[PDB]
Amino acid sequence: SVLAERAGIDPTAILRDFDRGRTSTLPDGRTLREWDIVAVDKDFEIAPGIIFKGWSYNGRIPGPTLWAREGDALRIHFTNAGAHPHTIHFHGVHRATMDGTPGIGAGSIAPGQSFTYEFDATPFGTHLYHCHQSPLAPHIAKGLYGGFIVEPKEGRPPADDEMVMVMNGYNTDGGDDNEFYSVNGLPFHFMDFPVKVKQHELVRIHLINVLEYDPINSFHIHGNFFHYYPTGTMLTPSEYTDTISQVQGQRGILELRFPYPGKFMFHAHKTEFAELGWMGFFEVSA
Amino acid sequence: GGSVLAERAGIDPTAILRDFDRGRTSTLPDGRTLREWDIVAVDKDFEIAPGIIFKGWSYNGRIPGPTLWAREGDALRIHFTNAGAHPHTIHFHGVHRATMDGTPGIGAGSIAPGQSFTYEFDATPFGTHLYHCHQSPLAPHIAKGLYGGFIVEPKEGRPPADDEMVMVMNGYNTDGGDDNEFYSVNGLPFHFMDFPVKVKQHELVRIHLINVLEYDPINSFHIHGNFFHYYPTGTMLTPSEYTDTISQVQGQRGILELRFPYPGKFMFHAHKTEFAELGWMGFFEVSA
Amino acid sequence: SVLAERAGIDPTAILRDFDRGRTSTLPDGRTLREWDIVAVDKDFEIAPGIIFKGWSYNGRIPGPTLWAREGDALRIHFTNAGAHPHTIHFHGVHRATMDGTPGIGAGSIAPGQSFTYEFDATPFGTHLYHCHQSPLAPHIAKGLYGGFIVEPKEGRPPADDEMVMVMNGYNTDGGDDNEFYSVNGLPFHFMDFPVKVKQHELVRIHLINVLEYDPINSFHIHGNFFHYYPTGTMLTPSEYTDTISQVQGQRGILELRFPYPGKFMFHAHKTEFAELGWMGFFEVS
Ligand SMILES: [Ca+2]
Ligand SMILES: [Ca+2]
Ligand SMILES: [Ca+2]
Ligand SMILES: [Cu+2]
Ligand SMILES: [Cu+2]
Ligand SMILES: [Cu+2]
Ligand SMILES: [Cu+2]
Ligand SMILES: [Cu+2]
Ligand SMILES: [Cu+2]
Ligand SMILES: [Cu+2]
Ligand SMILES: [Cu+2]
Ligand SMILES: [Cu+2]
Ligand SMILES: [Cu+2]
Ligand SMILES: [Cu+2]
Ligand SMILES: [Cu+2]
Repeated sequence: SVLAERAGIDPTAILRDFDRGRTSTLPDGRTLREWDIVAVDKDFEIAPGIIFKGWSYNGRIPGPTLWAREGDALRIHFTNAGAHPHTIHFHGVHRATMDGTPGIGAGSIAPGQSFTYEFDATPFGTHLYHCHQSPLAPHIAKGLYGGFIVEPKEGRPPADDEMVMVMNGYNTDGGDDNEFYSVNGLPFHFMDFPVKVKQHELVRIHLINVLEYDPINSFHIHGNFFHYYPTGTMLTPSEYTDTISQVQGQRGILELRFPYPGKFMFHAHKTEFAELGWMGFFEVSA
Repeated sequence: GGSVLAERAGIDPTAILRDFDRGRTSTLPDGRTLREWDIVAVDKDFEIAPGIIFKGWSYNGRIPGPTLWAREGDALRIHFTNAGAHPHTIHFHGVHRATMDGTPGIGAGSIAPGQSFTYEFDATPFGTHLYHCHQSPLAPHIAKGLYGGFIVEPKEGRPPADDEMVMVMNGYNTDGGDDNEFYSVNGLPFHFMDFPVKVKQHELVRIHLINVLEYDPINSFHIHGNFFHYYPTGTMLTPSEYTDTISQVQGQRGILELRFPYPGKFMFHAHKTEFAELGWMGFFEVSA
Repeated sequence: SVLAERAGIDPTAILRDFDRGRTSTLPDGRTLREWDIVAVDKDFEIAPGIIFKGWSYNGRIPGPTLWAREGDALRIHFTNAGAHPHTIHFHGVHRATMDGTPGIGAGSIAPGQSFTYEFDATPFGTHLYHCHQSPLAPHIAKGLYGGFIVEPKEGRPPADDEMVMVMNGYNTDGGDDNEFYSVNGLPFHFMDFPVKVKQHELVRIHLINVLEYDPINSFHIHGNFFHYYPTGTMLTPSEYTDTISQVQGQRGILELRFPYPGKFMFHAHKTEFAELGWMGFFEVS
């Protein structure tokens, strides 16, 4: 409901903003993908008159949605511009020194320091990254997370509209509870700016749960059913449903085709979360 | 004194367990079945625990509401009348047009006290579904009792069960706040302790299990001495799991299938102990 | 973490201790497999200076990890040597009188009394047992639970390192909430004594959630992915992932091969649980 320009976050933009990095060919034939990611302390107006003191990768919450193809060599040049030490811990296969865990290898990246995370894009699937500095709750909850999607080498069946949805919460008044919730950064954004999709088109959603404090989050779409692929790691779906649940760190792919035009609500099927920001609409054009 | 007797409580969970409402049917030009129900939202008091009177909002004067049953592809009409003091809707889990979704602000939206609306859609997809009110504030409109099961039988592929039943897991918020004071399957705390679910040894038992529990983020289901195949949302013909314990957040539901190998009493309850001890526990009684 | 000798629990030993019990051959040719289990009250130092008044099976939390082959005839000879009535309720197929439920058959086993639970090892999978005396919460939460592993009749492809991990909590104080969390008995144990595994070898973990009060637990491993088999009841995996959730009573098998040497953290992806004890390392050689 806070306008994107004022809030500092544009959830509509984030929805389809896949950062494929800058590519080059290695002397082995493989593709190299590179990103720069800077941790920066930044204020965000998440609700009318509510300023959230965030810790963010590249000045946005959620952080960049990284995209790679299975097998690619990856380099993430991380610079910490925050007042606190941070890391980037990737969900994916990598060496212990590349794990973003304090005490192992480079460990905590102090303010003003840099480090290059190197690993291969494996396994294929829908993953994520987040800070792993202790105390671990604030370092994730303050905004340090983003999507990491690895497309299978041979590719997936082609989608007409591919998007990313990161579910989070905002702890504004301290304690161990959330005051607001959102998809892609702003409470109620998609109520005022519905997700625009076309009738019958294959929609593919990478749904990632980063919600802290609360043990489980959920996702429901009105009038519609989707195939769900847990972690996006298998090519056949595990469920066909209208409601799925994810604990923190769980994620997957949903695929559907909207059979009818109009507005269809989507939201957490936990009522408390929906009424505090985690609700929106799809607007399906004929 | 035990669980509150059905006659006194105003809900009969045992009857609900096996009451699949097939509606009234007629044949369309095209060969398809037209299946119709009348559903009325009514404010009603229910004695859920001895001396504890829950002021419910109910469809057709029962909590859970009618368990609607259809066959895949049927044309459906639900003739809704709001006889309550507050605006209400019916939002179905199933495929339907936006104007038929029961969401305030979309199409007809909120149904005012005294007013009526016919929800129309096809019975699709096959599976185990549900319906509930979608009026804001969301929590009390579901938690006060406005929900029921909606079962769509596949046209092809599901072996006949010897005993088919429905179990709706809920909670009762009696004193305000964001917490439940009692829990039930099919309406009354501890009913199936006093009136165990009667099944036959070796017979195929098929349960449609639906979670509507508000406030608490997750519910579960465990059966003593037994294992079941579980079909999430009942939308697939092959089971996802073979287990004795499953979990569901609100809005999740599925089919359990089992055959009880031994006669006797077998407890079933939430494997969340708090819920079990506050009414979500019962027995199966397996006859030889 | 508290050292194992002081604590009265050794999580490293528990990790690989599969109790196959005592076996004999029935006239049928079938295996009869038997265990003795005693409920005893015992104090455990779970955190520096924090003494937990436990109710334990055979003086350990978690209790013995029972192992059997599918189809075995089983007998568990139970004696209650505690101050409160107790039972053993098994997750597995059995007759109603063998269910360890108060009011059914022998029901509650009073202090000093004994009962032999008899059933077959069926179905194959990863299971558990725990007390079923009311009030239910303290009777599980005070320590009366353990693993029950039934191997399929034709077997599983062999693991290089097979282990059991029971996730729990400790309610040490007033309210019905947990103050500490662990895998296999001791908060943070595997931080100080990492799980030693070899690079590329098949690791099979029987992961069991017995956590009371909190509705759900989770498991995540850094830099690694595992195949997950819910309840261990199927020979094909349901998921390939790095994070899995279980409510109380849920359990499953995880299978993985570590492709790189070094230390890889494992812990609940519920942050509060990890920071209060449910955190460890794998040390890959
Ligand atoms: Ca707060
Ligand atoms: Ca209350
Ligand atoms: Ca406590
Ligand atoms: Cu950080
Ligand atoms: Cu809905
Ligand atoms: Cu993580
Ligand atoms: Cu809704
Ligand atoms: Cu209503
Ligand atoms: Cu049980
Ligand atoms: Cu719903
Ligand atoms: Cu039980
Ligand atoms: Cu006990
Ligand atoms: Cu991780
Ligand atoms: Cu149990
Ligand atoms: Cu971690």
